This record gives sequence, C-alpha cells and structure tokens, in this order.
Amino acid sequence: ETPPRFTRTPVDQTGVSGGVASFICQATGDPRPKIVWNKKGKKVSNQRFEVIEFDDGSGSVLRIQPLRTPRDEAIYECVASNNVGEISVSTRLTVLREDQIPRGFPTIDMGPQLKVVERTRTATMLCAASGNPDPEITWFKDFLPVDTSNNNGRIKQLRSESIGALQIEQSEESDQGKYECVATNSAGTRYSAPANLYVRVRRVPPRFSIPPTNHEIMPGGSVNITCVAVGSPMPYVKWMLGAEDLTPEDDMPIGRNVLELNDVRQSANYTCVAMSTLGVIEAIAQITVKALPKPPGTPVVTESTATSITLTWDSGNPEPVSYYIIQHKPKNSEEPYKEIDGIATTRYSVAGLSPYSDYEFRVVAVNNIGRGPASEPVLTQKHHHH
Amino acid sequence: PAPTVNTHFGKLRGARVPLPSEILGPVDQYLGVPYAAPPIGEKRFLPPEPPPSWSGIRNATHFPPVCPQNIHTAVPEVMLPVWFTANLDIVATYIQEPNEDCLYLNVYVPTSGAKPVMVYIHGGSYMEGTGNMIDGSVLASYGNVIVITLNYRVGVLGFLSTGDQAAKGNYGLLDQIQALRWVSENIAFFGGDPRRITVFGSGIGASCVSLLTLSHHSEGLFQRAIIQSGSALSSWAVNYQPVKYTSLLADKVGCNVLDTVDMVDCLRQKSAKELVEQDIQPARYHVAFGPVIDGDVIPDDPEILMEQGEFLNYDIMLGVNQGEGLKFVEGVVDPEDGVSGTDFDYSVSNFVDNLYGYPEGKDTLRETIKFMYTDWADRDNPETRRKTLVALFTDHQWVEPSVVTADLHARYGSPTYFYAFYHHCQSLMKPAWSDAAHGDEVPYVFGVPMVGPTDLFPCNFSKNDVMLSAVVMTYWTNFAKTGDPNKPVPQDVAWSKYNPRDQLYLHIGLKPRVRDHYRATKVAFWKHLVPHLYNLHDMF
Ligand SMILES: *[C@@H]1O[C@H](CO)[C@@H](O)[C@H](O)[C@H]1NC(C)=O
Ligand SMILES: *[C@@H]1O[C@H](CO)[C@@H](O)[C@H](O)[C@H]1NC(C)=O
Ligand SMILES: *[C@@H]1O[C@H](CO)[C@@H](O)[C@H](O)[C@H]1NC(C)=O
Ligand SMILES: *[C@@H]1O[C@H](CO)[C@@H](O)[C@H](O)[C@H]1NC(C)=O
Repeated sequence: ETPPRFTRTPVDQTGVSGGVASFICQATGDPRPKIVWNKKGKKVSNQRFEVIEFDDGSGSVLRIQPLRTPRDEAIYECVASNNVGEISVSTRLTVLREDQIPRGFPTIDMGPQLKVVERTRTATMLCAASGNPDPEITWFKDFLPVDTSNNNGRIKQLRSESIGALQIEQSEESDQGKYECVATNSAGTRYSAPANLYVRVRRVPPRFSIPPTNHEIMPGGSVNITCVAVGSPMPYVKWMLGAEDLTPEDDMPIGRNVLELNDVRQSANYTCVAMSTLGVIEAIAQITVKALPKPPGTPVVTESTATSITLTWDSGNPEPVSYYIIQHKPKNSEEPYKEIDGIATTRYSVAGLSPYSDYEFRVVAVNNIGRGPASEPVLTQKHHHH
Repeated sequence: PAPTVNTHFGKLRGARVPLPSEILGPVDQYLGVPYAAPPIGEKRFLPPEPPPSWSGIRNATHFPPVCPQNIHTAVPEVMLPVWFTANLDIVATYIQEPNEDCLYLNVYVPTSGAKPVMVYIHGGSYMEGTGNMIDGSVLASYGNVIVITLNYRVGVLGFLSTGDQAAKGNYGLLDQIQALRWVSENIAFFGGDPRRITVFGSGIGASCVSLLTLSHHSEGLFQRAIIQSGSALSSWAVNYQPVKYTSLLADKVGCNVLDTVDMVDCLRQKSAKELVEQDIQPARYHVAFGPVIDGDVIPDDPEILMEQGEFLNYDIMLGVNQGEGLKFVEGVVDPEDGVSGTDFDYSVSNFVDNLYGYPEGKDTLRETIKFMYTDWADRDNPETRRKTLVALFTDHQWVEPSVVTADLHARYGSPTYFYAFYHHCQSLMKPAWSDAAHGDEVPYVFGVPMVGPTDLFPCNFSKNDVMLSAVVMTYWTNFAKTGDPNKPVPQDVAWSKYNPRDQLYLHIGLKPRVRDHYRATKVAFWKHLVPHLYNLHDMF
C-alpha cells in the first residue's frame, strides 16, 4: 500500500453570479484514495453542489451552478483519504455581482455550437472569447475538463492568433455529449451555456422505402407500379423478372424506378433490386392475374319427378363463386345446352322436362372473372311404357 | 338529426351545418376530438399517449381549450403572418382561457367512396397559433375532401429540451405524429381514406410539415404533403442553442439546479401559465423555443437528412409568396413610401450582423449584398429601393430554403410541384404598396372569398378573388386526391412536374401562367457564392 499523493491540486477560481465554477482535485496511491469535498460555508446548498467522479477513478470535479452571491462564496477543501493516510488541500471561491465585473474581464464572444459530424471525418467545436489580458481557452465535456495535453491522440487543441477552438480528427460514440467552453485569466471566470454534440452520420446500406405491393387485375389491364429505394449514397434501382433485367442498365435510374406492365396476360413474380456499394436488397411482387374458377363438383340427382329433376352439386372451387349455370338438354342430342341462368344456390330443380326421357345435366361455375369450365355431367333413368 | 360516428374510443355526436353559398353543399363537423392523453402533471414534457376511452356518446359540439400562449407578450413579429398582427384583438377571442389539456382536433366531412383527407398545421409562431381560427368547411365541400384542423403543444411545453434523458424535446411535433396515427386508424369511419392523407401547413406550420416528412416515425402515416411559405432550413426552423434558453427560463422560475433531472421535475410542479407569462427574447431572427436535434425524431441536420432520401416517399407541393418579408422594412419606410440610401445601407448592415454573427471579412459581404439588390436601371428610386430591400429578406428566409428543398426532392424523379403566389387581398391590414406577405395565401387555399369578409380577414374581395380561390382549391384537392394538381378535375392551364433541370413552376395570379427558373439568379447567390465568403476556415 502507498499513501495518497496529490497529482493535481485545485486552483482558486473567481466565477460570476449565475454562472458555473469547477474545481479539479486528483490523486494517486494504493488503494484508490477517495475524495470528499468539505465546503466550510455558512450557507450550504445541495441542488447546485454536484460532484462528478472521473470515469477512471482518479479524482472528482466539484461544480456549483448557478453561482449566487454571497452564499456560494466560501472556502472549499479536497480531502483525499484511504486506509493508509489522509491529506487535504483547500481552495477559495470568489462570487461577485453583475456590476463588479471590470474592464478586460473574460467575455464569451461566440459560444459552442450544436453540430453533427461523421464517424471518421474531422469534428470541430468552435468557441471565441476576448479579454484583457487575453484569457485562456478550456473546454468541458459533461461537467469534466477536456484533456488535450497529448498531441498524439485524436483530440487536438486549435489555437490561432485570433481565436482558438477544439478539433477532433476521428469521431466515436464517446464524443457524443454536452460541450461548454469558458475563458479564464487573472480577472475571473465566465462560462457559456453548453452545446450538445451528436455523432451519427450517413453511410447506411440501402433500404426499401416504398416496397412493391402485389396486386390483381383482369389480364390485359395495364398499371403503373412504383418501387422506391433510399440510402446514402443513393442506390441504383433495378427491376428484374428473376432472369433478365427489364431496365436497360446503361441508363438505369437512381432512387425510383416505376415499372409499366403492358399487355398483362399471365401472373409472374417480379423482383425490384436495389444495389449500392454498401449492400444489395431484393423485394418480390406477387403479380397475380385473376384466374377463372375450376369446374364444379359432380352433381347428384336428389328428387326424380316425371316432369322435373332436382340437383345438388359441389362448388369445387376454394374461392367463392358468383352464381351457377345449369345446362339441360336431351341425352345424346348434339344441341347446344339450354342454359338456366341466375341460380344462386348449390341446389336447383329443373322444371319443364318431358317425362321418360334420359337427360344430361352440367353445372357451370362463373364468377366476376368469367365462366369457368363445366363440371362433370350425370344421367338419370326415367321410363314409361305404352 | 345529429350525425353519429363511431371511433376506436367511443361514439361522437357532431352537427350538420350548411354553407352560406347555395352552390356548396352541407358539411358534417366534429369539434374537440381528443386524440391523445392530457399532457398535464406527469404527462407534461413526455411523448404523447393514446387518449382515454369513453363509454357513452361524447359531445363534439363546443370548442376545446387552446394550449397555453399569450399574444400580448413580446414575440418575434416577423415570423407571424400579417393578418395575425393586424388584428390582434380579433385573435384574442380564440386564445382566451387556455388550458394545458389542449390535445384536440377538428374534422370536416362534406355531404361516393372513400373521401380524401387533408390535415392542416397552422403556425403563427412556435409559441402561438391554433387551427381553430381557420374554417376548412369551404375546402371540404368544394373538393369533396376531409379537412382537419388540430392543436398541438406549443411554446415551452412542446419544445423544452435539455439535450439529455431528462427532457429530449420535440414534444410539439410528437403531438402531430400522434394525431396522424389516430387519424390513420379512425378516419375510415368518417368515410375517409387513410391512404390518401395529405398534410399541409402554412408559415411556421409549413416548417413543421417539412420536419414531419424527415421523421422516421411518419413512415406509414401520410402519403402527400403541401408546404406553404415554410421550410426546415430557416434560421428559426430549428433551435441550435436550446440548452441556453432553457436554463435562462429555469433561473426565471427559480427551478434552475445542476441536475437536469431535478429541474425538469421542478418545472412540472410550476403552473403552466407562469411559464408562458415569462418573456424571453432570443437572438434576433432566431427562435428561443422550437424543435431540436434529438437523435431520434430529428436524427441529423435537416439538409443532411434530405440527401438521405428520407422524404422522397411522399408527394410534395411547395411554394412561396411574393413579398414575405414585409415587416423587415416597414419600420424604416418614410411617410413617402421610400427607403433612403443611408437607411438602405443601415438595414443591410443589420442583416449581416444578426444571421452570420460577425465573421472575419464581414465588411466584404455588406457591400456585396448592397450591389446585388440594387436596380442599376433606377439607382436613385426610393420606392424601387424599398422593392429590392423586401426581396432581400424574402429571398434568404423563404425563397432560398424552398428551392433547396425542391431540388433535393425532385432530384430522383419523385413527384414534385412548385408554385409562386402573386396575389393578395386589399384592406387596411397591410399597406397598399406591399404585395403578398406572409400568410396571404391562407385565405385562397380555404376559399375565404367564397363566404366573404370575416372578422379575421376584413379584406374587400372582388369576383376575381373567388375565381382565383376556386382555382387554387381545385389544385390543392386534386393534388391531395391523386398526387397531380391537374387530375381529375381540370380548370375552367396545366401544372407541369418539377425537376432540378427544367425547374418548372406555376405563376399563381390573376394571369395564371407557367414560367421557369423562378428568381434563379438570386438563388444561386445564397446557396453557392454566400457560403464560400463565409468559409473563412482557412486559419484551421
Ligand atoms: C404511368 O404512370 C403515370 C404517372 O404520372 C400515369 O400518369 C400513367 O397513367 C401511368 N400509365 C398507366 C398505363 O397506368
Ligand atoms: C412466386 O414464388 C412462390 C415461392 O417462391 C411460388 O410458390 C409461386 O408459384 C411464384 N409465383 C409465380 C407466378 O411464379
Ligand atoms: C350533449 O349535449 C346535449 C345538449 O347539447 C345534452 O342534452 C346531452 O346530455 C349531452 N351529452 C353528454 C354526454 O354530455
Ligand atoms: C372596400 O371595398 C371597396 C369596394 O366597394 C373598395 O373600394 C375599397 O378599396 C375597399 N377597402 C380597402 C381598404 O381597400
């Protein structure tokens, strides 16, 4: 075990009423020396008093906001202690009114700006301030001072003769946070309100924005259908039958490629393909032409009257049927079937039949799509003797 | 015979009211329909939730309370339409008695098949304004469509953002997202079509419509949009310093603490009227309370999102009026309706101070602007000097962001239509020498001349205004119905499709015509030449 050793003692600051004041206290040793902030003030608060511990356990940053005179103005000490030793260092805060601010005091010319940056491109947070004497530039990331002493890292301190700012070469999710700059000289310290920084940018594989929707119309009926694909960079949108490309490829569009269906005849699975340097996607369209119903089931003679015959039949179709057409005629006659139209049930009695004559009955399934094939026929046996 | 309409949250009783014009049929209206839970107490500063259900027949006969706002408090007058500011006393009749429980909307049904739905979002400023002041009954019966005017959380309650989990912000836009979700699942009972929904806004509300098309959440809600004198690219469209003005308000109510969580919970303890009565003056020509980039609703920069193709799905119609920046020079104008050379150079210098914030080499741009907007055919004309000076504020604040939006939408053959309004009504609201100002296209879209002069529009219309308004209403309904302003009802003139190469727009006026490259000489100035003189980043 090693007793605690101060690595960064706090310096006395002088903030403005209604502003912020941030003290820094860090130490090292074995074990990790915990830091307790003991303000020796006649009037103590808790809502402004917030201690922000370092993410690596080195030290803590006391923060008071907003500064209100003369209650926040007191003496603050940093007690770093462990089970081996105990040390303390005190620092003084100075809070003054709005008028006590003299000439040449740190004044924020341009505060931090909201900005979004690319993952690998350069991120630049700008901050301008002027004072007499020339104030020093320091940045705060999430109530914590920004460490830019190392030049080998991605974070760099831009310092031009006019104004200095903050620059980030390669961005990560860690950079996403609140940033606030503040100028500090021998006169005092005046903050500027923070500015949030977001780090999420455009290089996303293409996604289908308007996917192709399947439809059904009577064959022949042309229709203009839409497929839209988006993303950065914008991908080429190509319509594909599954074997050959419908688009000329040479001048294929980008972003949107509406397909014209001419002389609609047979159903087919169409495929809208959107490809980019990042990825390739596919979407299928169930273009189905409205098909005719299959022939109904074989009817059966239920009631056998001399002059009438009752029939019941199966639909034979999984899809609904509008009506049924009964086709009656003599047995071996080559005459076109005399048709009974408008039968809305699966059972119908054919009236008007001449007795003792074998007949042939066929049921026809017809929907909105058209007249389907005729069902299988049947025969009955009625006989009279003279 | 009161009309009854069933919803997913209970039955509503409305009223069949006939329009004063004999040619237009009667319409059914249902006012004060709750589309979300009351954003009070704990629901304050939170995303909207579905509204509670009611068992019986809920009365939809009276007006609902408006959101907390105050017009007497100092607000940026330049953002408001002039018909709003010219009649502040008449507007006060709609703002009286505000309540934090203000999430209600209004529907209009004209009385074959499903009827198209149009959703309106009015925006005087991001702090005031409501849809109750606009009656879309004429547009409903004339176009046989459904007009919807709503209310949403405005001011501090709808846009407070601390940039973290304590207050993400953008609560106002989320209310408009929730409304469209409820309308999409409950308009089929009104005989409306959820697949033919067209959201349209004007002024600041048009800036809101632009943001909704870029949102990830509006995907399956609407299919078309109409933007009128608004953009998501203006300086007041998005607040790029929300934490600063929010903490200044917290110091005014005393709730300013260090933890953003402890202060948000503190603000909900305060009354909703104490927050509105407080006056906060932001940077000039900027907004103090408005939409923010939260990484969810607005994930990136608006222009950045437009290059991604986020809003290419929806059919877009947009356009601007002739002289939008009337209030910019109105104070400088002398009694002779002229601007002097010293007053011209002074007003130009004020322009460079506010928007661009003292860059190095700023003196280079003051004289460049003065050269651009100076008719060398008539250098000493005070009235022409006033004319070009209004065109200055009009080009940079409305015309420049609108053309950039239209090019980024029509870039990949998506249906886009552009207009230019060159007609305004005649009254004492605005000086006679001024042309179509901010919000002057609103009456012609809703067919106000069809009814006559109103308490809010004391204009003295002519027969040419009714003919023009019927033309405008036909273009709007045709676009909301089919995505094409020319189909299916023709004019008794063809509006061509916009593309970045031809740049075809429709000159709307008493002489309707089609021209090209609207003010394109000044457009490339602000988009290409101006930023290069602002890119003094060579020091880096
Ligand atoms: C093709 O699409 C265009 C889109 O403007 C439409 O006008 C046309 O009617 C469509 N053609 C067919 C055959 O549907
Ligand atoms: C489409 O694909 C599915 C499965 O891949 C297949 O069952 C169906 O028959 C196809 N349709 C056509 C018209 O080829
Ligand atoms: C609705 O209002 C009518 C009168 O306008 C009244 O008779 C009725 O009781 C009311 N119903 C409810 C549920 O408030
Ligand atoms: C009011 O209408 C009359 C038409 O009778 C018109 O002459 C007058 O100019 C209108 N008022 C204004 C302020 O324009």
